[PDB]
Amino acid sequence: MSVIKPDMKIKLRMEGAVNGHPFAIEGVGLGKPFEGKQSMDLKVKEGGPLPFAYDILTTVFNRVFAKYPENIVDYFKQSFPEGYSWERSMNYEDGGICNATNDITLDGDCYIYEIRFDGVNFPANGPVMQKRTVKWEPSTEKLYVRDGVLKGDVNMALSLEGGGHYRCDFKTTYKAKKVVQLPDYHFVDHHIEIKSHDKDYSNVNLHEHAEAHSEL
Repeated sequence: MSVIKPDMKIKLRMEGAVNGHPFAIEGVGLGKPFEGKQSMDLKVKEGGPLPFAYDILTTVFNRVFAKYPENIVDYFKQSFPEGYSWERSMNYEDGGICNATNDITLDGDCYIYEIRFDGVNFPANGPVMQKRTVKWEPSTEKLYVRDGVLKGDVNMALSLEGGGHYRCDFKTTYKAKKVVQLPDYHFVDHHIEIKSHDKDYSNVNLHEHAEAHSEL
C-alpha cells in the first residue's frame, strides 16, 4: 500500500517473433490497480506492418491490475516494490503455439515490463496469419497453488470474422521476486478490448479490466 497508488503508470517493450519473423513493440499506459482497470498505447517499432493477428499479443501486454476483495490474498500487489515475473504457453487449437514471458519491475509510480514473445506453426491459411480474428471472449482465469508455485489457467476463445471461435489453452506460472504469502484457489474475470487501431495495427489503444472472486 506504500509502493502502490490508486493511479499507476505502465512502460513496456516487447521483443519477439511469429513464424520466425522478428518484431518489437513499445507501449505506454495508465491504470487503477485497486479498481482492476488499465489502458495503454502500443506502437510497432520493428517488423511492421505485422503479418499476423494483433489479438495474439494483447493478453501479453499484469495481474496487479485486478480488483481483489479483502478475503482473497493478493499475491501481485504484495510482490512490490521488488515485483514479479510470469511465463505463459498459449496453445491454439490448430497447433499454433505462443510462449511469452514478462519481467515486471517498478520505478516510482511506473510499472516497467520486459516482455518476450515467440509463436510458431501458425498455418498460412489459418485465422492468425489471415487476420480473421475479432476479439477475445471474456474469460475466467483459474488461479491455484501447486507445489509452492502460483499458476493461472484459462480456456480462451477468439471470435472469428463471420462467426465461430478459435480456441486457445493458456497456462501461466507466476513468480514473485521475494517471499510473498501464497493465495487460496480463486478466479479472475478478464475483459480485454482493442478500442482503436490504425489500418495495419502499428498504433493500438488497448483496455482491460479484471476482478478476482471466490465462487463460480
